[PDB]
Amino acid sequence: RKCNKLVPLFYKTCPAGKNLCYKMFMVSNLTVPVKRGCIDVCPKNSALVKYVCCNTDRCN
Repeated sequence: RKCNKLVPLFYKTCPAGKNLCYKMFMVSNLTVPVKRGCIDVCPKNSALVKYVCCNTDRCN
C-alpha cells in the first residue's frame, strides 16, 4: 500500500519493508501542513512535531 498524501498538495508511495505512514508537522510553528513519511510503529506524539500516523489508504 502507499500514502496518497504528505502535504496539502503532495503524495507518495512506500516499499514493502515499511509499515504505515505519518504526516510530520509542527506545533503552531508554521501553520499545520509540513511533510510526511513512512513508519514502522506509531506509539505517541511529541510537543515539537505533529506525528499524524495512520495505516489507511493514505498510509498503509
